[PDB]
Amino acid sequence: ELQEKLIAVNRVSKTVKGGRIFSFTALTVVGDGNGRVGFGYGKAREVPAAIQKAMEKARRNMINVALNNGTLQHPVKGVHTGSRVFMQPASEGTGIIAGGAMRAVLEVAGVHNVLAKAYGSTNPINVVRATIDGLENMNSPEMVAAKRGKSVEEILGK
RNA sequence: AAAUUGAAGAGUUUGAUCAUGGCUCAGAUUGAACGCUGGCGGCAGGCCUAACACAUGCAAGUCGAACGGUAACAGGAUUGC
Ligand SMILES: [Mg+2]
Ligand SMILES: [Mg+2]
Ligand SMILES: [Mg+2]
Ligand SMILES: [Mg+2]
Ligand SMILES: [Mg+2]
Ligand SMILES: [Mg+2]
Ligand SMILES: [Mg+2]
Ligand SMILES: [Mg+2]
Ligand SMILES: [Mg+2]
Ligand SMILES: [Mg+2]
Ligand SMILES: [Mg+2]
Ligand SMILES: [Mg+2]
Repeated sequence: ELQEKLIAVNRVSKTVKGGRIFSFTALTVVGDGNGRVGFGYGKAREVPAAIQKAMEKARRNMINVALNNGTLQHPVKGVHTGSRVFMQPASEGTGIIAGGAMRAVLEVAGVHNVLAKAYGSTNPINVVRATIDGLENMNSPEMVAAKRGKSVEEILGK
C-alpha cells in the first residue's frame, strides 16, 4: 500500500567481560506518497530482524505534510542536532536532487520535484530527523490563511 | 511570446557512538604531455620553456599622367620618333 525504503545499516558493538557483543541497526523510512512519511530506527542482532523492527516503528509515528502537486509550498530549513537541511520547491521535471539519506525521505513522502542541500554533519539518522522536522513545520496557503484573518485570495492573489 | 529551469554525497580517528576536524575520491575543464591503440570527414587549435643564438629564401614598394633621360628589347626610321 505504502512505499518503504531502507536507508542505512550499521554494525554496533558493546564490550562485556567475556568479549565483544555485536548488533546491527537499520534506519528505514516509509510513506504513502501522498504527504505522509514516517521514519523508524530498528535495533536487533540479525540484519533481517533489525530491518523489520525499523519498518514497524516507521509504520506508526507518521506525520502529515502538505504537498503542492509534488513540491514544497515554500523553501524551508530543517535543523537537528548536527545536520542543517535546506529544501526548496522546484519546477516540474527537476526530480529529487538531494543526498542519499534525504532522497529516500522525499521519495516516500511523495515529493517529486525539489532542490535540497545538507550542511554540517551528514550522519544518516540526524539528516532524516532534520528532513522530517523541516517538512512537518511547513504550512500550506490555507494554513496561513487560517492563522491570519485573510482569505486565500488576499494571501496570494492580492 | 520567449531571452530560460536553480543546489546530491561517500571513505577514513573508535571496542562501538555523536560531534569537531583535516585528508581522499565521484564532476567539469586544458594551447596539454606521456603510455597503449588507431578508419574517414568537417571545424578550430598548435614553442606555455631560452625577449636564447640564428645559416639561407621571402615579408615595402609603386609613380613615364612630376622630370632629365636610354641601358635592356619592342617596334618604326645610326636615330628615344
Ligand atoms: Mg562508523
Ligand atoms: Mg563536516
Ligand atoms: Mg565524523
Ligand atoms: Mg557512521
Ligand atoms: Mg569527513
Ligand atoms: Mg586506523
Ligand atoms: Mg602519446
Ligand atoms: Mg572509415
Ligand atoms: Mg613565448
Ligand atoms: Mg634574439
Ligand atoms: Mg610573394
Ligand atoms: Mg644599361
